Amino acid sequence: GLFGAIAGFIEGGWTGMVDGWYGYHHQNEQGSGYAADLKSTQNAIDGITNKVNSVIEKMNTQFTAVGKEFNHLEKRIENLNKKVDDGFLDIWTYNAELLVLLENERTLDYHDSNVKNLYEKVRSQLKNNAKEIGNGCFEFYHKCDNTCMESVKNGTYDYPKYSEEAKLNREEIDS
Amino acid sequence: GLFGAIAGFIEGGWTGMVDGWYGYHHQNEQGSGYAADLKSTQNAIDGITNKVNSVIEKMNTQFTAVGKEFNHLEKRIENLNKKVDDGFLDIWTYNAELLVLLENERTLDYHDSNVKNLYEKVRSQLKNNAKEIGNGCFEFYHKCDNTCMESVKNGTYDYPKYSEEAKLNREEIDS
Amino acid sequence: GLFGAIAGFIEGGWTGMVDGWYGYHHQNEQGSGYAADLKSTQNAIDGITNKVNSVIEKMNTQFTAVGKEFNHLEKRIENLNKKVDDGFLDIWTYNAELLVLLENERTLDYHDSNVKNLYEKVRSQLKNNAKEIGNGCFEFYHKCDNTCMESVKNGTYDYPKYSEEAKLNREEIDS
Amino acid sequence: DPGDTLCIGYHANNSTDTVDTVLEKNVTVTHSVNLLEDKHNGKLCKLRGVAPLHLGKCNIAGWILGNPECESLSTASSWSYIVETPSSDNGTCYPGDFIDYEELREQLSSVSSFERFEIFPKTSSWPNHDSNKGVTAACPHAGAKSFYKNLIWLVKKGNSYPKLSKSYINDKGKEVLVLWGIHHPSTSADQQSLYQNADTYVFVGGSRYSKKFKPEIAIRPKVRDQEGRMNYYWTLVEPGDKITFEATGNLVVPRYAFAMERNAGSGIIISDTPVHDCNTTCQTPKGAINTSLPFQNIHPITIGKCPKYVKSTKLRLATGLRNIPSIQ
Amino acid sequence: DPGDTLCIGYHANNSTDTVDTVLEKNVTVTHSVNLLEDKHNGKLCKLRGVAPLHLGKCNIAGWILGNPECESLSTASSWSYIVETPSSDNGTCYPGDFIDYEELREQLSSVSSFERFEIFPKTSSWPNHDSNKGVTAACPHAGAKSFYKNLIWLVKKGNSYPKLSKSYINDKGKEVLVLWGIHHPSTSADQQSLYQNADTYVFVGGSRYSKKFKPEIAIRPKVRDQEGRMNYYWTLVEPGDKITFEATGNLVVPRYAFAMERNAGSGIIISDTPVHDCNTTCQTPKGAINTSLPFQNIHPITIGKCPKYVKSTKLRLATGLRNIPS
Amino acid sequence: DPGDTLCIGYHANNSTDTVDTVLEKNVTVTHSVNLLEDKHNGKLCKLRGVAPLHLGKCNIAGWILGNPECESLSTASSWSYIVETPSSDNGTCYPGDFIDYEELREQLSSVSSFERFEIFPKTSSWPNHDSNKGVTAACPHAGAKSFYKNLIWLVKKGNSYPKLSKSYINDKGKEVLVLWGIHHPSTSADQQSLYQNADTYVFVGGSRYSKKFKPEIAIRPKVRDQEGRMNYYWTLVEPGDKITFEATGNLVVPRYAFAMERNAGSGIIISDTPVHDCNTTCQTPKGAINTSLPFQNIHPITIGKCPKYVKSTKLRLATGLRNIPSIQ
Ligand SMILES: *[C@@H]1O[C@H](CO)[C@@H](O[C@@H]2O[C@H](CO)[C@@H](O[C@@H]3O[C@H](CO)[C@@H](O)[C@H](O)[C@@H]3O)[C@H](O)[C@H]2NC(C)=O)[C@H](O)[C@H]1NC(C)=O
Ligand SMILES: *[C@@H]1O[C@H](CO)[C@@H](O[C@@H]2O[C@H](CO)[C@@H](O)[C@H](O)[C@H]2NC(C)=O)[C@H](O)[C@H]1NC(C)=O
Ligand SMILES: *[C@@H]1O[C@H](CO)[C@@H](O)[C@H](O)[C@H]1NC(C)=O
Ligand SMILES: *[C@@H]1O[C@H](CO)[C@@H](O)[C@H](O)[C@H]1NC(C)=O
Ligand SMILES: *[C@@H]1O[C@H](CO)[C@@H](O)[C@H](O)[C@H]1NC(C)=O
Ligand SMILES: *[C@@H]1O[C@H](CO)[C@@H](O)[C@H](O)[C@H]1NC(C)=O
Ligand SMILES: *[C@@H]1O[C@H](CO)[C@@H](O)[C@H](O)[C@H]1NC(C)=O
Ligand SMILES: *[C@@H]1O[C@H](CO)[C@@H](O)[C@H](O)[C@H]1NC(C)=O
Ligand SMILES: *[C@@H]1O[C@H](CO)[C@@H](O)[C@H](O)[C@H]1NC(C)=O
Repeated sequence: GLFGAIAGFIEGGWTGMVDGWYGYHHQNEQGSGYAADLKSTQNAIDGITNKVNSVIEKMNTQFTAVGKEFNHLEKRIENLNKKVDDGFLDIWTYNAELLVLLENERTLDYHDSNVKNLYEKVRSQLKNNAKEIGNGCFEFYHKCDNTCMESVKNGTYDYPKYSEEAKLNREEIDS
Repeated sequence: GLFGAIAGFIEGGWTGMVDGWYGYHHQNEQGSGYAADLKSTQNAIDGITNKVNSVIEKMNTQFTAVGKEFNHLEKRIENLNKKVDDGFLDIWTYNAELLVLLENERTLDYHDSNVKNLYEKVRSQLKNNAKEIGNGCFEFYHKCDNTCMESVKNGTYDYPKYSEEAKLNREEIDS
Repeated sequence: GLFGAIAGFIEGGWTGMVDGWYGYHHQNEQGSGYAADLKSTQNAIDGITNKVNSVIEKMNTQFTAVGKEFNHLEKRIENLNKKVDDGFLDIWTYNAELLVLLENERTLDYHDSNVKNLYEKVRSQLKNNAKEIGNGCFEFYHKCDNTCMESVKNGTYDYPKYSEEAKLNREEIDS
Repeated sequence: DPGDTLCIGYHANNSTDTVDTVLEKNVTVTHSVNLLEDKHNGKLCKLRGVAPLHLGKCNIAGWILGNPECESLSTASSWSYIVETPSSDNGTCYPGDFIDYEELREQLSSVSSFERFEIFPKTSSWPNHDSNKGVTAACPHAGAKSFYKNLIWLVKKGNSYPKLSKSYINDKGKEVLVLWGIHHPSTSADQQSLYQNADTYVFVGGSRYSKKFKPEIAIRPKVRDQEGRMNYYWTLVEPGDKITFEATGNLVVPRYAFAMERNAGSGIIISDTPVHDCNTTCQTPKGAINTSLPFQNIHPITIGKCPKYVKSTKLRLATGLRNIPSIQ
Repeated sequence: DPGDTLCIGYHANNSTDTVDTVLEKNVTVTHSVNLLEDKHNGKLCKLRGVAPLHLGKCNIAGWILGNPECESLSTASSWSYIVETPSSDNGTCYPGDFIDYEELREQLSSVSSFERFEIFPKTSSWPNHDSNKGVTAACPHAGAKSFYKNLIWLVKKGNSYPKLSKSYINDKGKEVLVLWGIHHPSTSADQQSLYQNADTYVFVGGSRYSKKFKPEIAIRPKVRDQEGRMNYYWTLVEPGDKITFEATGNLVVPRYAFAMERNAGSGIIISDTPVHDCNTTCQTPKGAINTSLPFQNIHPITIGKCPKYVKSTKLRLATGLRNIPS
Repeated sequence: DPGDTLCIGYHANNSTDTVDTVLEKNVTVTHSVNLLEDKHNGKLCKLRGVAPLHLGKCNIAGWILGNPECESLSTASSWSYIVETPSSDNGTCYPGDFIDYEELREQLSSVSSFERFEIFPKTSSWPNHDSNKGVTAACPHAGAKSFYKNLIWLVKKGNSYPKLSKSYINDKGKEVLVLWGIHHPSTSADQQSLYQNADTYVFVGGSRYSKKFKPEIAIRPKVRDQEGRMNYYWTLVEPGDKITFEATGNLVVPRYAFAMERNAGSGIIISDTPVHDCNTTCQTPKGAINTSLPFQNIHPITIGKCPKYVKSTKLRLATGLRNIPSIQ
């Protein structure tokens, strides 16, 4: 979309990830699997929940009876009554249709930004200890085990701990 | 404007490129020329065409004759007719003016994303085989002939083909 | 926010910086000090000021006597008057509340975009002459004095001038 | 090179829900909600927990005057709205004009208290006039000639119609609705056959009301086998106020009044939709609406706190991501 | 390194069109479209393909009554809206009050069927009453004293003004418009000079209509050399219904009635705009609007499916990119 | 590296201002503005610089007719809008029905010129009629039986009430407001006791106005010790136009007329809010509003160029950054 993450450099979604909106896919000697980042998914969930409630709860209407009765000699004010009702319908129809046409575009771009940020968070947490193979994936220059993987998902990746191992592996591969 | 591509790190636009909205300018020993990215250009054209139709084709108005005539003894309801007409005028004038302001800013930012993401496409495709010389341009560390230029555009750039050549070219000037 | 700069990779703001919205914090042998970017901040001032005036000054109202008086046998037109009054009230209240909700975050995303662009502006200048230590900060590989600091703030950093010095310190650090 | 991988991606499901944006249409999304309310229960429920006044065979004119067919309809002390049916032709059986009929219907659309009482008891109020022969063929009841229940057609007793002057004082403590009628016979021979005196006048007087009627005698086309006409009039009496009726003929004196307490201006629904025992907070002719959505397309003519009416057919607001389960 | 270069850029042209945004003003763009319709053809066109009714010199009151200057009643025709002019002054030549004039204008604004027929023929319905001397000096017809084309002023035939009772049943199968009038002279001598009896009454009654008219004799300031007044009335008769006229004097009996079928409530345009042969879906006093744009500023008083009226002078919407040559 | 630092950051301060977004609420921002005008000066001020007309204890009906408790105000020169009070009781002291009261108030709301002159002088216009005893106990003036200041109750001069016929032509060149009354006595004895004639009539006629009145005699309920009623009428006279009065009794002849020029339609404020020396362009019963904001929440009833009324209580529009001065 507007950020190029959803349907962008990450071409498709993960039907195998079911616990959240945005998340991770890892692979090591101990196996693989799909896991959703809890904080970012909940951030979108809370924001989108506020998005729906803002549109609905800002509508506050009072008791109103639209029905009006006029006789054969009150046609002029009868047509004025229709002009009021037709005018109100035209305004509300135009606003309601364009409101959804607008906030849906905002909603999709909101998810697009969230995916982009999550990639940037991991990218500016591993630095040169991993290689950007593309499609929103990282290949580790060192060996990232289950403890290492959970650190990345917890935002507590110890770069200097694995940097020396990545230093040797990178140099030998880049020979 | 919001992503910094248009009127940003690409300061000006090309008046020579008329076959689209976004595109490329190449130069090698064979020659130069402007070519528009028909893929990204068509996406913006379809979206903007829908954008104009969305605003226009949501105006669902009925038959209505605004003209009302009141006698000299009906001044009160005559004012009510003008209050309705003035109120409808104020509502539509305010909404129409602000709607134009909203979507004009959205349209410009939408174009900014397309230019930014097009640059991101090539930057993530060439990788280190080319040098980012700024102003939305790349300088190849190898002989990129006409066939090579077409590969980047119709994105099929064979990075491994020139990877070893660009590796030696990069180090030679590094002396 | 939406661009990940504010409350993102720059976790917090600077209380000390009081001469603008976005700026820098340098520190060298001579000393340190907060200093706001006088171009981006002024540009943001113009946009937000134009934003407030666009919402305020697009409203165009005329002289109008909202109140009406009706007798004991004019209840029907009296109720029509309230339907016009309440209907106009419901339309404006819904638009006003949602207009503030829509523009408030758009302003917040606008500030988020401006901060990130400023980081990209400096990053595109220093290139490999500086090391991105994160949290919105750069560490120079060479000696950057007060005159050198102003060149970056002026957008005229001379990369070729300090390239050789940064080249020596970069690879000496590697060993 | 050891090989371990970590990837970042977005969720996808089997949902085919589509939404529209300003730049794209029919965009498949993972999760979405509907902002448009298009569901109604098809029943006429009770606004504010108050059952409506269903008239059925009659309209408001017949119910308030007491047209024979408009017998026990609800009785009932209060209503949130009045419901007529599209075929309810049992109103004013004797032809005439109902004055300020639409205004009275709006005024009666919702009341808090409602009490019908014998303002002028038939057994004592009219000893000098004939209160029994005042029936007509235009107002049948089980075939026999009858008249409005709440009104009495006073005619000459013997061949004498003495000057009439009876008054009422509002001791109820609420506003009292008083309705009367003025008869306009076809021929002056019919005028003498009914009220003896050939030149009569009718006066109604309150602290706020003062108007005097003069019968207009002429032959009109036969409407319900009647060449005469009978206009109907109504007014409200403030508590503690006196209303005076003075006439020498052609006056349809009231027999029953209505001590009521009014509400804010409600509406009147003309629909065949059945009335069931359900509460609701919004009402439409097609049925009641029970929703918290901000928009609806069921019916523009709503009564109560209701979502704004829109021409929209589908307002699908996206909440999830762009569903991309496979890549071609 | 042969210095081969590939660059990414965007379009630019000679477009000088400027669009305002929430944050910036002007902002020259390459491609834009105007959402506001600000031009009109300056013509009054056929709305819904149906031509309007241009009374021209006359107004509605004169046209329906049949004032001598109001041409004729055309033929069995129809119209989509009524066109008057600011100079249209020929109306009720004899001073009086057209009762419910505003309401009748709205009802007559647009009809799909119309026909004028002589409900009461002049020389075969009023034998006992004079139907030739009922003219006045305030209603000239090419100089001579005359009266309305569709109305007859009945006076005593020498000295005989007996009771009148003439009825009509609506056999046309459509609604019939019946218009009459009541004459109120200045002095009772004028009352005797016209209707013999000084104490007359008029009764008009249909199935629904029931009202009895009494004349008022008093001296009023002269308007077009008339101290008396003549009010005009009208009503609609359902098909298969009888309307009764009963008067002993001071009645202006109808001559030509109108059988018609009414459209939905349309408007009346009062402007000097010429009428030409053209089709439109939106009509305004300034001219016609042939556009699909949702907004307009030509005129707030529109007729038909029309764009919303706004005070905006320009609502140009950005579609292309920011034009940044040089 | 010879460590040197350059960072990029954003402003923060001690602001506690909170704004709301569609995705977030209670967002503390550095700077913000309030788009909703929520305060007024609490005074009734002068729209377009022209001071309003305040009637105090009197209403428009009492002020336009000249009730004895009225006319103590500052007469009239010109005004932008009319002010009454929640207790403006003193109006038509004699019970009756003021014809087209509501329509007249709309016309009188704003005037450019307004001068009162004696259209029919008392001394030299009614020689055969007694313009001295036309007072009533229902309109006291400090305990003395008085009458409306601008109207004269003409009665018989002993035993003579001839056919009155007086006319006036609009020489002022402006619009002239003329008001007159018709008395409806209780008993027929009261008819001769005041006008010496049994069957009377009243006629008023201009170039456009023409209507005749027949008195309606009947006993109404006592209102301020009055069983009779007096309906008041009004009209406007075009410049250079004759207005003709012709009555044989039961006519309350005009005494004071008003030459005036009407502005565009204005409003009428009914509040206890005091009046001061301030201009304002927006006026509400609560007070005057001087703002350039597009929305307000003071009062739905406004006169003049005013912000649109909303039910909102807070429209805080964010203008600065998100305020994050301390990272926990
Ligand atoms: C100006 O307004 C006052 C009211 O604020 C008028 O005086 C009040 O008149 C009423 C009505 O006559 C009195 O109340 C009751 O009247 C009835 C008769 O309708 C009687 O039965 C009751 O005993 C009682 O009097 C009220 O007492 C009286 N006085 C006050 C101080 O309110 C006053 O007449 C008005 N003046 C003019 C010139 O219009
Ligand atoms: C109640 O309504 C019915 C019509 O729905 C009335 O009966 C009709 O009387 C008219 C008189 O013109 C006849 O044309 C119809 O054939 C009658 N329809 C019937 C009997 O079904 C009826 O009189 C009305 N009122 C009362 C009091 O009975
Ligand atoms: C995860 O990160 C938090 C701080 O965000 C830290 O307190 C915690 O120890 C980390 N590890 C685990 C296993 O929770
Ligand atoms: C162009 O791209 C398409 C789609 O990936 C590919 O099939 C084709 O071979 C490419 N051709 C060239 C000449 O790059
Ligand atoms: C600052 O930048 C401006 C604009 O590019 C340039 O003219 C000027 O020479 C620069 N000055 C310094 C001291 O960098
Ligand atoms: C998707 O599959 C689930 C079961 O996994 C089922 O409940 C749901 O109805 C399906 N929806 C669609 C749209 O296929
Ligand atoms: C409606 O609400 C009232 C509130 O008192 C309650 O007593 C009643 O049971 C409810 N009835 C229905 C049908 O919901
Ligand atoms: C742009 O140039 C073309 C070709 O000369 C011309 O037709 C067109 O009008 C120009 N547009 C402008 C000047 O806005
Ligand atoms: C209102 O403004 C006028 C000038 O338009 C001035 O003469 C007058 O004194 C002002 N009234 C105030 C400030 O109360």
